[PDB]
Amino acid sequence: MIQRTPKIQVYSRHPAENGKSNFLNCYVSGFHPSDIEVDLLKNGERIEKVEHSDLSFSKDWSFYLLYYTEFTPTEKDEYACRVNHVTLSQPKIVKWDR
Amino acid sequence: HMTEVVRHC
Amino acid sequence: GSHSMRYFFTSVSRPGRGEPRFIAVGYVDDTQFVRFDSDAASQRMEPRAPWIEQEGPEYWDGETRKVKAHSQTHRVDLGTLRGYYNQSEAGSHTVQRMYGCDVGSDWRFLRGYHQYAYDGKDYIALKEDLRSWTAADMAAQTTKHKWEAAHVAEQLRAYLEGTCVEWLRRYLENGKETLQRTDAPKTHMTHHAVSDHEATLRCWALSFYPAEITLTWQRDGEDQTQDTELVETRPAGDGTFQKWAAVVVPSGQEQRYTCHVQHEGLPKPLTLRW
Repeated sequence: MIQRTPKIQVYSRHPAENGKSNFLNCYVSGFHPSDIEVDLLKNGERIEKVEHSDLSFSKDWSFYLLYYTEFTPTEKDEYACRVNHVTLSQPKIVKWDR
Repeated sequence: HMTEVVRHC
Repeated sequence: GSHSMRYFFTSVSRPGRGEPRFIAVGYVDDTQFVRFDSDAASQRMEPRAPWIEQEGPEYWDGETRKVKAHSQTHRVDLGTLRGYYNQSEAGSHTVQRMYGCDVGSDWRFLRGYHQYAYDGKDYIALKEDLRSWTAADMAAQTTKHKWEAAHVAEQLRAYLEGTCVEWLRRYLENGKETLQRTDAPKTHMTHHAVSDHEATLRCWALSFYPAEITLTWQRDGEDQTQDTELVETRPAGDGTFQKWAAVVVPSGQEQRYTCHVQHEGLPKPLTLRW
């Protein structure tokens, strides 16, 4: 049994421009085991419609998944990704930064 | 195209 | 350039929760084209790229037949390995397999691989000569003995040298417009002041394919590695990739610094300054 804690990147599919349609991504990678909990947040609340990639893994044997959702950025809305995994003391929150 | 080999380890 | 096909298989036991989870995905280079999910409703091998849809109903009936046989075998392995390692029936444990072929620019066989993991570390693998096994463990040596007796290596080789590369080529033809394209990175640099003393330069590479790419910092033409930061290459969601590198510089010294970007899609590597 070898465990590894996942890396987290929060970012958008395209260059964010306020009022244009886009996608918000949370990429989690380098974790093991595969079970993980990922949630995208808008001003602290859980987005409902969230898809993710099919589980794959690296030459590491460590796994990666892309969680993503449609969104139109605003001037006032802040986004974040919430991750939880057996390697974590508490769920980690990573804020999006343009 | 996957392989036909699926022997028990 | 060169090309690959790769299959990734994951089986996770869940005690009390009935049957194990099994996930399988197929790739050519950095583009996923098939999937299987034991917890999905289809119970078939599903397409994930447009071009695989050119395949006939015997294809889908074969792939599904085989993927279910991989799951069935990986269901028996979770129980065999629990025995080999004298583990409890109460923990969750993971089996992973990966196999496939590399071809070079002439689309001929270069390399073939077939390797097994248990709980996050190597278990057994087929050596580069594709005729002998490397057991990671005293425990793996039992497995190795069974496969030596059933001539598994020889049938795996025939697959890796033959069937693997034959089908790889066929996908490359059929998805030429997707698989043989190159999308060069779109490059720019950004500037953010940390203090009055220090600034962060960040060199961006967006929307590129394939996923491989190098980003390096130079100061005054010399390779610069200290006080730099480089994220893992990350999927954009539309088949292209992203990456950025950053360096922390002293105020007034920005111009000394250059970002260098190498990519299949940049014949001449790009030099960006601020």
